[PDB]
Parts: sequence; structure tokens; C-alpha cells
Amino acid sequence: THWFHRNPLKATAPVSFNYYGVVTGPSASKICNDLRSSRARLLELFTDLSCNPEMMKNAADSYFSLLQGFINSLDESTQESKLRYIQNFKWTDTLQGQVPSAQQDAVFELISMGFNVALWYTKYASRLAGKENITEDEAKEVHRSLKIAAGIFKHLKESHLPKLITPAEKGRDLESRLIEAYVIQCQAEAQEVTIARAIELKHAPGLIAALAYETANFYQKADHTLSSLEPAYSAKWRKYLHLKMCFYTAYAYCYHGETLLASDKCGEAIRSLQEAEKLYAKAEALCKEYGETKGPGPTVKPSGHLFFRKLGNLVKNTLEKCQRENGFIYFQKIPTEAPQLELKANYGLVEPIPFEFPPTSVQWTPETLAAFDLTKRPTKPKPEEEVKP
Amino acid sequence: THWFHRNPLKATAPVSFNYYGVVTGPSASKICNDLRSSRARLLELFTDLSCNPEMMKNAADSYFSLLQGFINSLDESTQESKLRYIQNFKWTDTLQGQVPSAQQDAVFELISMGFNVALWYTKYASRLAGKENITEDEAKEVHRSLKIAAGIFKHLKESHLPKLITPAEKGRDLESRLIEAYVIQCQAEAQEVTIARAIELKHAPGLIAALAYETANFYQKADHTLSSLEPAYSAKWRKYLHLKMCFYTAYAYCYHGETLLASDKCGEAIRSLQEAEKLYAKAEALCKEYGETKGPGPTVKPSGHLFFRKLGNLVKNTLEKCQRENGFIYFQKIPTEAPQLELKANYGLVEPIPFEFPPTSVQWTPETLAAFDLTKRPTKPKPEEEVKP
Amino acid sequence: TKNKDGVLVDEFGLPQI
Amino acid sequence: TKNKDGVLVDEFGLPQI
Repeated sequence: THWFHRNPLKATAPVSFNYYGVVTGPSASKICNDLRSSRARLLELFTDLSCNPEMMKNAADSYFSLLQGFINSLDESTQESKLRYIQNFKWTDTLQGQVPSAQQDAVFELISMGFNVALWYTKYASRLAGKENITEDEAKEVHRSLKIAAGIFKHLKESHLPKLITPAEKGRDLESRLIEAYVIQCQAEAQEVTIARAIELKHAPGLIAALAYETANFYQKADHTLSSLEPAYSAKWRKYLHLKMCFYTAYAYCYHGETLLASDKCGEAIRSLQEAEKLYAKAEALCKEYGETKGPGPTVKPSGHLFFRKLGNLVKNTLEKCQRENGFIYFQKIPTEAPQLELKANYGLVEPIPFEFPPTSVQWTPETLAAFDLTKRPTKPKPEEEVKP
Repeated sequence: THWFHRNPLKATAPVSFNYYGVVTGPSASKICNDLRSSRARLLELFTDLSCNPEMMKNAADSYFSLLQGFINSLDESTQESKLRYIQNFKWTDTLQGQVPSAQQDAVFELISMGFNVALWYTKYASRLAGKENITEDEAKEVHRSLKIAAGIFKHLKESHLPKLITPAEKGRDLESRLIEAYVIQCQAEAQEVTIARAIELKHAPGLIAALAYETANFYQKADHTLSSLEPAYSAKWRKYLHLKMCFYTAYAYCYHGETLLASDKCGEAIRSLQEAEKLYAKAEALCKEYGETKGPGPTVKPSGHLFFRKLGNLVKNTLEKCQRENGFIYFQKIPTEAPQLELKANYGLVEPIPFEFPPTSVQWTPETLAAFDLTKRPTKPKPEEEVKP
Repeated sequence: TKNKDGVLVDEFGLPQI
Repeated sequence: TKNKDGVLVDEFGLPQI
């Protein structure tokens, strides 16, 4: 089964959307109720394990299309809503623990709620993927859910983060590097699911080696993207990314050795299988060095036993072939260095499923908007705590 | 099949035993003819490939019992024959090529002819052992012939060499070290024959390891015994002894690994099998480094392919057992050093078959002896060349 | 369905076999 | 025949099996 590290959900303070004298009419009054109720419905779903992607999408759709009114102009989008700065929103971050952050900007709310929705997908994905009984359709759903999340993250970063007036801090969820790492991670993870399948269905070793390799690179990339953060909060996560890089590079060498073998090349085949097992042991090292490190999110232990059942066969096949040359044991002449993997995976690479927010609600009409009279203006709650497992 | 290095036979000048006026009677005259003819019959046999040990023993018996008269007193042995210094004998040596050596002493003749007889046995043994078709009885005959030769050599050294008036040179056949090395070599060789059999009949690995080990030691010992000589003539021979030490130490490690394996000890088993294959390759090295070196005797190439057919099985059995511990490949934790072999072989060690020369001939009687009148006294031939293969 | 090179591919992007 | 320890042994000195 699959093991994916998860940082905690973002938490927020409840918003009543109650503007009092400012709201002069029934239509404007109704929207505030819709916002209040749809935001709350969405927030409670994050902690509902019985919730599925159809339900999550419908709630997000509701809230976001309403929320859009505080941001976009009615049909004139490319023109900005007068309501944007009306409300202060308060959100915590995945790596900052219970320390909240506030902006009176509807865009800050949109992006932060978006993030959580994307987070929810990767978490729906990881729970479903932790199943030992996992079926093919569940794996598609895992694979697909991770692609949704990737696309959302990407959309937030590309089309949204630039709109914020005040820049977010290093180590905060809405910052290019941090979002970029979430995007990359999601793709890596989807590919993990593809690899386990390519392995089940007995696809060509060269296919599986390239895919494993590229996946190791994604993890490297993500790790590098995060290297810019402060070790305190990024440590455990990075340890886990480094772990995953090794785990999958081993796979690359193992399956790439089978390539080299079928190529009548022995010494490098053996040197490749050796690199694999060495790497795989190095991954066991980093694995509980990761179990030590204190950081955001519960620590995760890999169930998968496969690597050795594969390597044993390869090792046994290689020795049969490469004895009377290099083997039987005490090998020569084996190349001092591991053969450098340069591999492109033509199959199994994952693209983010392109995301866009729903259009501004039909409920937002000029009259309804006019019924918010900002000339009628003259304490704070705290984030309700996410409270997961 | 077995491969044993052989230095060349010793060559001698023909002796007529013709003393003229000194021989005053028919009995004394007859003995001189008997000596002349029996010495020649014996000399020609050395080059007769159709000659067997029964024939060789009968001729040696003849010549030696007659010759004994020039040495021992008739019934008074412990008293010395007046004839000892009557005749000059000329012999070449195994390591000195065509450069002869002479003594007018019957003991020099006895010991030198003895040496050749012993040499003949080891050569009869090596020819018979070079057969690819070799049967069990032939191998007994090989094994037995080597034990005869060992016993002769030992007898010459122990009970005879001390009697010579003038000491032989370093690098000459009649010298303690050189004879000692021939004794040791013969035992080593007999054991080789025992090892090949212990292997055929599938004797316990611990038996075969100890025997192989001890044999490697004999070769070491012989090599050390010869180290005192001058590299020129001793080089090739020593190269071959060093070769044999390695070849059989490998066997020791290979079969000792099987011991360690059945003992549920993996790392050393693997380290032991590794030492074996490393050593066995080192033996291939020394083997044609021996083919290069110029020295006495034709150079010999091992036919035996066995080591690997054994090691493969062991290696395959060890990995099955010792994977999930040390293997599958890229092993740890394997001990830096080869496990030190200290092994006594309770079975298969070879003792020289005790030798003695035949008693002085019944033909030697006081009257016959008196018929040699030494008061009746007042150019040289050259050694006839041995000319083998 | 198919990928850009015209080869049949499953939902995971793997060739069909 | 037998060796010094009383165990049956062949002409080569190996135990009989």
C-alpha cells in the first residue's frame, strides 16, 4: 500500500458575513446568509471522513461562486468588486502550527480556502491509498484526486497569488516556493500509483525504470524548492522527500539493471543492482531518521515489501548469466561507479488537471450589489481548530 | 586429471667395473660382470616407458645388493668394505643441468642411484596420473608409488647422506634441504590424489577442507625449504610450489565455507567463499607466471575444471540462506578479513613408506672379496645423456 | 484512447498490453 | 582395515562410507 506524508489542514475563524446597516435589502441579505452557511458547510466537510469528491466539489462550487462576488465585477470581470476589502479573514498554515495570519482581502480567503480544498484532495487520496485492499478503481480515484489537487495548487500560484496586496512570508502557505512544492509532490505521488500498477501488470523494465527515475527527480525538485525554508518547520517534510528520492532511485537502478542484463552487459548490471540495494538500505536509514524528526503532520511508515522480491530474482538471473565473467561472488571487474541514469519516461508522467474557479454567482446582480451600501458603515473570533486524527 | 611438475632424471657415466690385475679369480670376475650388467640394465629402465614398479624394484634390488659389497662388510656390517673408494662415479643433478659431479666413493653412487629410483617412482606416478581415463586402481598405484618415493628419499637423507666424506653443494641433489623438499612434495602429491577421491566419493566438507589445507602447508613448507637455494635453478620449481599452495588453500576456503554455512554462519561463509575465488584467481595468475619462468623440467598445465562447479553450488546455496541477512548482493556485514583456517586433517594425511636397501649379496663372500687384491694396482668417459621427452 | 504519438494508453498513461 | 582410533579406513586413509 501507499504511504504519503501529510501536513495538517489549514484552520480559520468563522465568518458571519453580518454587515448590519450596510445591507439594505432582501437580496443582499440572502447572499450574506448563503455565504455564511455555505462557508460553514464547506469547513465542516474537511473533517468529515464520509465526504467524497462529488460532495466536496459541490460545496466548493457553492462557496466559491458566491465568494467570487466580493472579488470579480458582475459581467465586467476585468473590473473589481467594491466588496473586496470589506471582510477580514484569518487562516493558519500547514507548517506554522496554530499561529494564524490575517488579511482583509477576499482574495486571501479565496486562495486559502482553495489551498484547503486541494489539501483535502491529497488527503482523500492518501487515506484511500493507505487501504491494503485497494482496488483498481480506487487507485484511479487516488491517481485522479492527486491530479485535481495539483491543478488547483498550480492555478492558485499562477493566476491568483500575484493579486494579493501584501506578500506572504517565507514559510507561509501562499508563497510561490511552498505551493510549487505541493504541486510537484502531488505529481510524484500520482506517479507512485502508476508505478505500482506498471509493476503489477508486468510492464517493460525500461518503462518502469524511467518512471521511477523521473519520480525520484520530482522529489529531489520538491526538496530543493523547500530548501529555502527554515529547517525548524520544513525539516520532517524534507526528510521525507529525501527518503522518497532514495526509495525510487533504488527502483530506477533495480529495473535499469534488468535492462543492462537483457543487453548482455554484466558488470554494470551487477553494479546497478548493487547501487539499488545500497540505495534501498540508505532509504531505510533516512526512513526512521524521518521518524525521529519532529515536524508538522503524523509520521508515516511504508508497508511495501516488494523491492527485495524483485531484486532477488534479478540478482539470481544476473549471476546465472554473468558468472564465468564477473561472478560467482567476489566480483570483477565491476565498474567503480554506478552507471549514470539518464532516463526519460515516455509513459506514466503526470500533468496537473487544469483548474479554474466557478464564475461569479448568478445571484450577484447590480441591484443586489447596490443593496450593499458601503456609506452605511460607522473584537474578533479565533480560528476554530481543525482537529483531525 | 593430475598435474605434477617434474625435474629431469639424473644422468651418469657408464661404469665397466673392470679392475684388471686386481681381480685374481673367477668369483670376483663374475661379480664385476654382474655389477657392470645390472647397473646398465637399471640405467636403461629409467628411460623405458613400458617399465613398471615390479621390474624397477627387481633391477634396483639386483644392482643395490651387489653394490652393497663395495660398502658394507660381509656379515660384519658395522665394518666397512675395503672396496669403497676403488671406483669413481659421475652423476648430474636435477637442478644443475648437464654439469656433472664426481666422487670416488661407493656411497655417492648408492645415494645418487637411489635418488633416481625414487625420482623414477614419482615420474611413473605423474605419467600414470596424467591419464584422463584414470581408474581407481591406477590412482592407488599413483598414491602408492609416491609413498615409496617419499620413503626412499627420506631413507637416503636420514641413514646415508651423513656417511659421505665430502659434503655436496647447495643446489645439488644430495643435500638435506633438497631431499627434504622432494619428500614433502611427494606427500603433498599423494594427498592431491586422496583429495580428488574424497571429492568424488562425496566425503564431508570438513574432511576435505582440512586435507586441502594441510596439503597447501606441505607445499608452503617445500617452498620454504627450497628458498635457501639460488633463484636461477630453483625459480620455476618454486613458482610451481607457490602455485600449488594457492590452488589448495582456495579449496580449503571453498569447502570450509560449506562448513561455516551448515553452521548457520553467513558473513564468514560468504567471506570464506570470496577468499576461495580470489585465491583461485591468484592461482591462475601464478600459473602462467610459472609458464614463463625458465627452469629445469617441462612446464605443466592443470586440466582440472572442478573448483567452479563446486563454488557455484556453494555460492547459490549460501545466498539462498544468507540473503535477508547479508545478501542479496552488495553484501554486509562481511568481515574485513578472511576467517583464519586452523585445521587438522585426521584423514588422508600421508606417511612415507619406510625404505631400506637390500642386504649385501650372498655372492659377496670373504673368498670373493679376497679375490680383489688391491696390492695388484699400479682418461674418463662422460655421462650418457638421459634424453627423456 | 490514444497519446500524442498515436499509441493506445490506459487511464494511468501506460500503454495497453 | 582400521586406523589408530579404531575406525574403518580405505587404502587412501579415508573413512569408509
